Amino acid sequence: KLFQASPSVPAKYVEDKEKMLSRTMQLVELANETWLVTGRHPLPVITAATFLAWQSLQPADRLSCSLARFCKLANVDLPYPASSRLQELLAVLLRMAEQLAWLRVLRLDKRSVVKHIGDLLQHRQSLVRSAFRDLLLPPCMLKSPKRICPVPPVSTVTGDENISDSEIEQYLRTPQEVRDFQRAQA
Amino acid sequence: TPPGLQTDCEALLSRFQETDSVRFEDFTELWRNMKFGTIFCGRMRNLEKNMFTKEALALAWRYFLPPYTFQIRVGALYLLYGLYNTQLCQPKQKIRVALKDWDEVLKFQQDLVNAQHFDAAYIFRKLRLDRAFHFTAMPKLLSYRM
Amino acid sequence: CVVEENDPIFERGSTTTYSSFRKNYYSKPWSNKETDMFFLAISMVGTDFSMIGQLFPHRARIEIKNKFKREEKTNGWRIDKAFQEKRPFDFDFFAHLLQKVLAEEEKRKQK
Amino acid sequence: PYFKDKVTGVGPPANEDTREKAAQGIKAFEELLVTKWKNWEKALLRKSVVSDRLQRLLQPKLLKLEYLHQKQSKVSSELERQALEKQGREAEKEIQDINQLPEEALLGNRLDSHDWEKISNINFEGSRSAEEIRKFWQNSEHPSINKQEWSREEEERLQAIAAAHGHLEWQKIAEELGTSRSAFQCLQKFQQHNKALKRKEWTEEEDRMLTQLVQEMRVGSHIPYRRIVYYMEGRDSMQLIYRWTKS
Amino acid sequence: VSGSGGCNFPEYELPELNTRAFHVGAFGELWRGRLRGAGDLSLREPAADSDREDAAVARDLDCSLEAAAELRAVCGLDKLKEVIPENTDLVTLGVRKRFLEHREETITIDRACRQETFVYEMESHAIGKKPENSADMIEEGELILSVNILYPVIFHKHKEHKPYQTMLVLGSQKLTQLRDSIRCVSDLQIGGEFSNTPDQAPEHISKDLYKSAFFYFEGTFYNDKRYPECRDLSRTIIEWSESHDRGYGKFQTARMEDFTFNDLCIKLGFPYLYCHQGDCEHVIVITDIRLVHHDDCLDRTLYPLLIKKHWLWTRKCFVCKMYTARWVTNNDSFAPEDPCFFCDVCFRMLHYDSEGNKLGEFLAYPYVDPGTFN
Repeated sequence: KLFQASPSVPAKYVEDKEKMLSRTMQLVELANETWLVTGRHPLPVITAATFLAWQSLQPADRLSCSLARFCKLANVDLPYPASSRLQELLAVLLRMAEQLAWLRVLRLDKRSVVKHIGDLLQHRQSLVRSAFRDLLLPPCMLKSPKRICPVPPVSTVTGDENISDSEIEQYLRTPQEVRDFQRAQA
Repeated sequence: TPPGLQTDCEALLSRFQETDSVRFEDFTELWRNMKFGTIFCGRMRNLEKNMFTKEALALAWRYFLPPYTFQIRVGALYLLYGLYNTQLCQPKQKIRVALKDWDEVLKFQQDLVNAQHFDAAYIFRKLRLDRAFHFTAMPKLLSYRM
Repeated sequence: CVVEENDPIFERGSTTTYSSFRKNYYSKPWSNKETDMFFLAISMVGTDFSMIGQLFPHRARIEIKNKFKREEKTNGWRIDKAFQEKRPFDFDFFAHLLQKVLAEEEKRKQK
Repeated sequence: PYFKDKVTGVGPPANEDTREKAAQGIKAFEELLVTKWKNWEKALLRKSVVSDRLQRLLQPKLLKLEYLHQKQSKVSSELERQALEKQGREAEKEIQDINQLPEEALLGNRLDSHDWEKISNINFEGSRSAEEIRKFWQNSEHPSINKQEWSREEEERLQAIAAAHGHLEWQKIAEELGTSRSAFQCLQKFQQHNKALKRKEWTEEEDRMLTQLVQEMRVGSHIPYRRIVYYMEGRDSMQLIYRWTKS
Repeated sequence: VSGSGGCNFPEYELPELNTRAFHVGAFGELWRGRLRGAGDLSLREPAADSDREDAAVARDLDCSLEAAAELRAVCGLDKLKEVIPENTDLVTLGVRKRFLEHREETITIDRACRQETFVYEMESHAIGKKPENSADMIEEGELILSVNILYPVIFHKHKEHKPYQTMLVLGSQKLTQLRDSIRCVSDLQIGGEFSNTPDQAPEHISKDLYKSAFFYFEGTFYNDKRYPECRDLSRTIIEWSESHDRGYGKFQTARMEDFTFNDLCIKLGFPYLYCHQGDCEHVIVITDIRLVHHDDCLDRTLYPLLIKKHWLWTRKCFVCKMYTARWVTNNDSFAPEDPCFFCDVCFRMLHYDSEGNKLGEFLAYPYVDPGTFN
């Protein structure tokens, strides 16, 4: 509802429809080309992208606004992983800023790169190319996976046909344990 | 509230709590031997002394409001009486009172009319005639600064 | 008639809604002493989860089964040692240990 | 406490009197307030100006590199491919030299064209006005300004040059002074060091107005000497105090 | 519209913050009714004296001199303690001596007490002043209300909050008098561009142009209808308040020249609004309600004066730093800053040549400094 000025939402939060939709489309294309939507729910990424676009269209006024605050103002059920998707997308944007010259000198962060998100999408092709030159995977896999799929020791020792009857007896329940179980489940 | 003046008032009330009930004999003995009123002129400055006396009277009357024993009530009321009758100070102050406090003291007077507290009644009558009571809604000034 | 017994909720945005896929389970984790006494109960009974759930009132049988599967998948040597060792079934002392665990979790909540 | 008793601040309607006040030009004392500048604000200003300059320099180069990439991806010829690669490497070397240039020339001259409103609303979140940022960058945030204090050899020269020129143009006075400073600081120090105009030798025509002030707006014993000076032009605080306090 | 039904006694609602709703006219009426007064005349005393008090006690309850003759002798000054306050077991005297030492350390003689002397003189201005005409004598029992006002933002938000002046008002008098007595800087403020014509006298100040003003007390809108150029912003206010079910009930509208302080229904310590010139809003805090006394101002013509004239710092000329600024310039090249400030002589000698021609392009406006009333 950020297109028409309603009583609840003031005019500051209201932004243009076409420009914000184009920015969200560019952001979700970036997410699809940076391996962010593959394997994850798409709608959280869509929400994160539209939120970043709404913040980049006017960083000053809504720099303090949070994801839950935006969901409340828009009357939309907040997706759970949307926050994580936002944290990953902003990290990718920081990588793009490090790729760019003036931004890597400015030394921005996950809160100050929102004002230059727009510039990042101007030439995002070469930026993403260089970012992949220097694969997006879950955080649980990028923790220096040194021993990938450790080879288990093959143990095909079958004996002749069995082992012994001591294990049979140790598996069989003793009369004491039988009586105890019967007393317990009486 | 004035810290040291409140301390002095409470100490004098504690002493009145062991003095006689209502008779002015012990009040005279105190005013003679202890002279609770000492810091009134000294060598201080105009507004310092003014606010001193103002807060003194204000809190001494605010302490008259809650219900206590006759000792404490007489003590507070006539401490106020003495502090007002020894007003060698020049500016106008008047004791800070409340709206319903007037009806409370009116019921007190109606009780003295049947009680044998003639000395207390006469002193309160003189205090009324001296035009010492100034009434408000709150025993102090209040705003929305908090 | 409902005499202001409930409050209207401004939910169910007609526009759209998403899915959850996770509703109820919301289990509660274990601790070191709880894992120790759980291995004791294993060594004392076996793999029959019915008796284990009966003797554990405060933990669900499904959670106990999940824990046993996790131990079978991660710590096999511990399960082997538990099955190697054996203890006769104790009831009164086990109830005393249950009271002790209740007191311990009460102290934990206090902390 | 609060200053929003009636309209809390959620739906305050801009009424006719409000829009008329806004469109007439009556700016009493609200927008004209000035706040002191901070060190992190100075750093942010410098960083924003440098980034804006570098971005405006690189954007044409980036568009040219994009055009070269499009030519590479669309042209299937091999003879022109060598020329395209040579031009791409030339553009790469140009960008390399631009990035290698030291951080002393990319700040701009004293009076250069920039986008003050853009820089403000992007970096300063609108807290600093575009005009204030322009002035601060033109006369207080340049590396060519002499931060050294006046070495007792500028006041006399400045007053002489001002007498020669006509006291009409601070900029020309400062340029004739030639100490590589901003005219604002020069005039500030000159007027803080120089003598007053010495209107008259305490004629009672002004003393009677001072007495009228003492009778109409004085409260007790303290005297608002600044209220006095506001009407008694050509005077100074210390002298007026010492003189008017007596006799 | 009748007043809100409530007891005259101001029953508390929040601890040491404010009381509940109540009326003012009935408050004062009951206040005068529950006592006889007849003491605000200063006629105690400048011969037969015993018989008069004997007859007085004869109407009193005791009708005897047994206790009075002793108590009047006891309650004297000849038996009362100038002398140095020492040589006695005390408590507050320690703090007194510590303050005396702290004073002898740095405080020099008897001065630096600016606000103190201000309060002293502003309180003495109302001591025993008689009216010029005999018909202007304030009757006994008149309601005196103390009302703090917070108009401005330019002050210490840190120092426990003290932005603006406090006033005293009489009950029987009209609210229009308070309206006209509030000394707002926005009333002296003047709008218009005068860069090309600096010598032109600014005419039609904001006080005369924007006559729109209205009070707001407990949902009641008092709009001034004394002048034929006053608009009604309460119309748009009510439109906004009623366009949506925001929880605000219906508000009543009345005239300011027909409702006095007595007819108001206020809460001591509760903030009310006084909005004029569109956006110039004052937070009104009515703190105390008291009756008239012979020690207070007995002249109805200037009972409303001022009691807390908060000091304000004037904006000095940015060029010379010796005179208070009178003109504000925007988009001025010769000016060192954007929100710049100049006085008459500096502005004339900087922005104009030897003949008076406008040197350079800029936008100049008459800067009415806030420190114009004091």
